[PDB]
Amino acid sequence: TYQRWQFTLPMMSTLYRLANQLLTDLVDDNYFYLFDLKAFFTSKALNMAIPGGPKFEPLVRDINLQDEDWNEFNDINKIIIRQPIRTEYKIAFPYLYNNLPHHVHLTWYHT
Amino acid sequence: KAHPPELKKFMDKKLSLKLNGGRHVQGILRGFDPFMNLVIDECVEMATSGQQNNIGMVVIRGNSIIMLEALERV
Amino acid sequence: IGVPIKVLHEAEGHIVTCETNTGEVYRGKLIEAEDNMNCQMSNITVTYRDGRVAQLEQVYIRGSKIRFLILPDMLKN
Amino acid sequence: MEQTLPVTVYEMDFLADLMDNSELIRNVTLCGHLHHGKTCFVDCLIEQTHPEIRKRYDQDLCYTDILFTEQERGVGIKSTPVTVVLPDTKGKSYLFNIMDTPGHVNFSDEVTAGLRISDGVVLFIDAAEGVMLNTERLIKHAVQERLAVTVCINKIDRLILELKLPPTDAYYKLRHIVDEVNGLISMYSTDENLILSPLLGNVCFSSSQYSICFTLGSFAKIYADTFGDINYQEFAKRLWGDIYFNPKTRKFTKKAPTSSSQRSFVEFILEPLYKILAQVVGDVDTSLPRTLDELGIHLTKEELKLNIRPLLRLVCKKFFGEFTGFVDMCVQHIPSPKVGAKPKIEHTYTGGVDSDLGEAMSDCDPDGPLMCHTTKMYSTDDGVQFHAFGRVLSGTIHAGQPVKVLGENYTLEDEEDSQICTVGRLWISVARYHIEVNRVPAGNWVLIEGVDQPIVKTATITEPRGNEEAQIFRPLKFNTTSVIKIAVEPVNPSELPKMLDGLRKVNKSYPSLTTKVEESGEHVILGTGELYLDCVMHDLRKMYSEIDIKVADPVVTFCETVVETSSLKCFAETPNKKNKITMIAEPLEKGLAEDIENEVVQITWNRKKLGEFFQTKYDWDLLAARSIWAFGPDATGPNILVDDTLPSEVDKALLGSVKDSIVQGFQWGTREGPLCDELIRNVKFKILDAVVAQEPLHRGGGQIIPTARRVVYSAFLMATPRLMEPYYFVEVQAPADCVSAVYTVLARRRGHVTQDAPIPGSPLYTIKAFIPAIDSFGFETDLRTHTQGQAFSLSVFHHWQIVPGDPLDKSIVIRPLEPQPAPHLAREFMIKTRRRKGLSEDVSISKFFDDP
Amino acid sequence: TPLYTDNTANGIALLWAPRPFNLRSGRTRRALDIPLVKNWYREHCPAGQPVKVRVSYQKLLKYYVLNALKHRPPKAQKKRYLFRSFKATKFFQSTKLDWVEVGLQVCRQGY
RNA sequence: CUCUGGUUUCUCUUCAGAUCGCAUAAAUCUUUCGCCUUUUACUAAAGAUUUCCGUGGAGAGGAACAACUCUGAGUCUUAACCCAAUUUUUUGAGGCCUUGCUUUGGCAAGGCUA
Ligand SMILES: Nc1nc2c(ncn2[C@@H]2O[C@H](COP(=O)(O)OP(=O)(O)OP(=O)(O)O)[C@@H](O)[C@H]2O)c(=O)[nH]1
Ligand SMILES: [Mg+2]
Repeated sequence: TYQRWQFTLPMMSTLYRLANQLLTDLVDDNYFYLFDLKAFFTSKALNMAIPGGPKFEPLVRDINLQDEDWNEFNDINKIIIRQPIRTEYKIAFPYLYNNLPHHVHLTWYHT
Repeated sequence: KAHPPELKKFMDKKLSLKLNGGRHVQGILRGFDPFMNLVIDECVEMATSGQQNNIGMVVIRGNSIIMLEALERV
Repeated sequence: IGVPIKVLHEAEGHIVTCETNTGEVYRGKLIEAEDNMNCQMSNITVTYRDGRVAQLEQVYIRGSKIRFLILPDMLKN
Repeated sequence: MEQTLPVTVYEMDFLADLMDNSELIRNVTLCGHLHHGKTCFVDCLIEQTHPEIRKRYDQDLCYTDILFTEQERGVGIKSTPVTVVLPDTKGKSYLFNIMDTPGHVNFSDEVTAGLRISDGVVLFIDAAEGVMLNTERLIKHAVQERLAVTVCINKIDRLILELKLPPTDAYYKLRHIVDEVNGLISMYSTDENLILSPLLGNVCFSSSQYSICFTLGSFAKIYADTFGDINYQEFAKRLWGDIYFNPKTRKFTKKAPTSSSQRSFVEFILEPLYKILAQVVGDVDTSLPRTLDELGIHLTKEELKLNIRPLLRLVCKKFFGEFTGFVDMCVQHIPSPKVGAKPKIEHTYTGGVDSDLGEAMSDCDPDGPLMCHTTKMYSTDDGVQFHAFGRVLSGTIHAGQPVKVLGENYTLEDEEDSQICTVGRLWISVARYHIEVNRVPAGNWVLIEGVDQPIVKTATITEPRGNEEAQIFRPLKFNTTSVIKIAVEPVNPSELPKMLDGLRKVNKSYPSLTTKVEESGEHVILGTGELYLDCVMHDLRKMYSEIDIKVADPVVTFCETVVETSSLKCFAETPNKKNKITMIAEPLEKGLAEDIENEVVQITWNRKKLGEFFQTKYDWDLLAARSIWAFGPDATGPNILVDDTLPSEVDKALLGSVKDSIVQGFQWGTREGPLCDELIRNVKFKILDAVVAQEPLHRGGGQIIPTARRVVYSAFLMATPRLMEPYYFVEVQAPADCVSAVYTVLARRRGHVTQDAPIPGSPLYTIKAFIPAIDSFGFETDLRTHTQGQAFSLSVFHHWQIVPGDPLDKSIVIRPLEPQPAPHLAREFMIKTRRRKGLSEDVSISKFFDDP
Repeated sequence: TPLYTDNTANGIALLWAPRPFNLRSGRTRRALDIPLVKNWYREHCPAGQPVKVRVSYQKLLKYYVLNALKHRPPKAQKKRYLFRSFKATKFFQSTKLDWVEVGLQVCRQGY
């Protein structure tokens, strides 16, 4: 039936060496920080694009920032600007930098 | 096995020793072995009469040791 | 190592009663119990064969010269 | 009780029996750096005592990190208590109350809360990384909180399967880690009786993932079990530390024979471990059956069919057995706590050990007055009602028994911060399930229901109609300062009450969270950092209040100081036009603020010792040194209040009469501050003159306090004012290559690299730097994304520094949405924080002066 | 017992080899079900590449994310086998032929 | 010292929200905005159903060879040689007299011994 197999370690080593040209030689998932399925889900939900990531249609009807009418809260005259809040910061900390984070996924921290 | 009795705590302390035969002596612990044989210094025999007599430094065989009681705080 | 011995070591730190081969009865806290049944105890009440009591701070009894020990019922479970 | 519980090797009846005997208890706190194995160690202990529960093969169960956010993020967020009955190497059983704490430097408040009720600390150190930032800080905190500290060197398998160091070099690495720990302990503790070394039994070696845990004693016990004619105690006494074995004479010597023999440790402990691991992971199909035959391990064919990692776990478990070394360590080197009660009462209790209740509690008997102390508040899954988790230092808690709960503001004079409550139920909280009980004696940790209403952060529970002379335990002293600040608002204002309820609940939950309402009706929250605030917002938005909330961009809290004495001596007069005060301000000397904050001085000191210290250390004349009145906003603040008024000009009795009012005004003024209404740091306020009205109804009360505050404001404003910024201390752990990238990223954000060194025995580097807190936002994600994840960094508040600009300058012009250059950052921050608070547009140095 | 053998470093490397080369037993997948370049297009695009290949990376990521997001668990069936029923019938018979021969046969049959 | 349980292969019945599948299609309906004029979202998102390519588990039937490795169980250290001055198959703790107590019987103390 050719259903299941159980190899020996020398066999596995030789097969790994032969397949070497198809494998990236990565030992950790730190490479995929903000580049994994959860980060992509969060970007799609918030309607934003990671620099190298995909880009979808707005999941929910986007809120126009020109619609809000200058309350005391969003008074631009109190803000202190040091570094622009890039999309990456919001993707990394969805609940602290966004308003109305819906269907947003928490991204695995350091390993 | 071939264990020591845990008596380091009692080393160089004054003790009261109850021996078989209804015999009782008092003295300072100077050492021991795995059989609980003791070296007792400045030993005193407490005769059944009530009278006490100084016998000096002595060996007590662990075999015949019923009980010991410290006369000090350990 | 014997099953009763393990249960004895379990009673270390508890109040126990000990009768010797000569029938003196010592009640107080079990500090240390050795494999051979050698017993270090503290704050003792001793009840002699005539019935009289006394009080001792610190004692150590040889295992061989122990007839038996009474342990808490806290252990039975 | 009688509720349903999972099957256990021990029994709840025996556990209940044990709790009564306070000599077989051990209150332990598992603490250490992030991701250093604490949770998996605790889970393996739970697996040992609970055969049914298990840790998955491919995935690691935690049995802590229960929260949804913890499970998703992978980082412990909240401390978790466990109560187990662990067996000792001798075969005896003890009760362990283990509080497993989180590791991230942002959640040190959880660690402090655990320490308050713990009696011993177990510090988990990774074998590869070694000492790190949080381990240093936790050693400092423990030795300052007066706990007994022991160490578990975890992840020892990284030296074999990742670095594959030779056994001698692995031994050298472990010795170096021990040396670092000893150096830190000696630095932070004057007493030298506390020395860590595996020979004494203060250090254990563990690999939690593969279920390995041993001390020299336990491994010698394994040797003795195999061959029954050795004293494992002596064997362990001789194994570690430069003791070469000699087989011709079968004896151990400090002098190496043959100049090539390995130490006894490398020969007996490390080398066979290397052999076992290598045989399992390299020759599972050729010689592993023979090796297992030699070791005596027998495992089924289905068992040896497993993959390499589960097979390693299984073989190591079969070879070693239970975590008896950990129990040996804890039992031998941690108070009872009948023994450890006395230091606990001495340090925490506000009424002092000498008090009659102090002695009654130091005795720590189940039969006595009730003096429970609650430091944690755990919410039910539904998020409606909180249960108070604490420790019982005396007496016995009974279910349904009415109790008296005292909050932090309670004092023996103002007995209004108390309330009579009725305890509903009691639990002995195992991590994931709570064994309900009906009573708890002194010396145990307890969950309490029905006492949550009158307490916010910390409280003490006693009995009514007894303990009239009862005083509260000191409030928690935290390891850091919460600086990051955010503002919150509901999306639909019709749902404000829900948001307020959620704010109250999160304030209860997070020990060091500070929620407040500003003058302009803005709800502000203070947190330690980005991840802390993100977790807080997630909880506030999903768990407690089910509404949608707008959050302002993060900002920090500044302070106000002076850089030179006041230009002129200023004064004010009460509305009665009597009771004139006259003050001057100046800057303190270097380090005096640090001394005051860190308690090198105490205003409670006798004036003799206070003057002695001030004269001898900071070159103060005794006349002034004996003139101290107050220490800033709190009893320990970085500002001082002295009076130089000679007795020839004023009546010292009258000044003593008005001393309390003047001090209250001074403290309030220092707390608020004129510039932007924020704390005033590092300032000396000297009362140069005071003319006091004679009649008590002419002075005191509402007359002096506002006048004193106004005089303080005037003196501060006259003295050249400046703002003070908070500065984080960053510690990146990056590969040997990415150091330049870290340098670039830091340089981009006003950072300054203090140092960059390698990690001996590891291929990585540690870069230590300083970064302004306001610019720190997004820094860690910037670094990680630029480096492709190979660089990681943790940041913690370090100190206050002066902002580059001059705040009280009106020449500068600020655009609304532009990053200002350095020279007027002070002015920008001042005006914008004034706008945030809702105060006037700016301040004039004559605003609080009476003349204009 | 020797400290190390000739196949110790190989086993230690296999410990960190990517799936499925870290296993020593398992099941048999389908040639369709084995994708060779999913790990290639899940990574950051190599530096200095043309815009067309960059956008190709991004779009492959987009569709991968869409599948992962829209996936639903499979339903419960009764395991009925079309070709088993065919073979049970009398209209069909079993035999072994060269794949190219059968390909020509089916081409003609479709025509 | 013995008794179960085997392995492969073909087919049928039924349960499976477990990544049933470390991979991934199609159709219909609804809402949404697209853009709309008559028909028509490949170049667009959400939700629901259904169908196909593929799995597990359990039960049943067939037909091909191995029959005690392992899983356990019945059956729980069987014996060749040497041994006990602190905890049982070698233990020298052995006796008598007087006094006191006790209704007597019986119990406690001292001495004598070889
Ligand atoms: N190699 C190796 N890794 C381990 C070992 N123990 C734990 N780990 C890994 O270390 C990481 C940290 O796991 P935890 O112990 O659960 O984290 P923690 O100790 O609770 O630390 P916090 O997250 O701050 O609470 C996990 O990814 C584990 O797989 C070990 O013994 N050896
Ligand atoms: Mg944890």
